Amino acid sequence: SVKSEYAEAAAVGQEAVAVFNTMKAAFQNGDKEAVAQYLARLASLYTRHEELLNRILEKARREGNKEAVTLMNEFTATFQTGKSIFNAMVAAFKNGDDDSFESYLQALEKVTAKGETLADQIAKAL
Ligand SMILES: O=C(O)CCc1ccccc1
Repeated sequence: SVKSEYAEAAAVGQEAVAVFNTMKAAFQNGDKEAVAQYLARLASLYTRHEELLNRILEKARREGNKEAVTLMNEFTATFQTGKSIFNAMVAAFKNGDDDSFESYLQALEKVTAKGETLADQIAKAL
């Protein structure tokens, strides 16, 4: 069901949260080799999450579930805000700019925290 597809998407999102916090610890400790690997792992988790969200939104549209489509249009827009901040973070790492990396990391944390009440609303709406 689309609802169980959203639970699968939610779990992939939680996996990225877990890997992100582990990446943050490694960054603070200066373990750049670990950070590089965690960033690759996160890039894969976001690409997976983004595609699953796209399938869920498309399915909601085909089902005519207007409220779920509204919420998923907002949530996918916000996901892209997080994604853009991720890609800038990756570039900051490549460039050795730890000041920008710290900035983009905190912003990504606050954008994600903000998007959580909506994430829970979608589960109920599908
Ligand atoms: O953290 C997010 O909100 C998603 C970030 C993301 C999404 C898709 C590709 C790269 C990063």
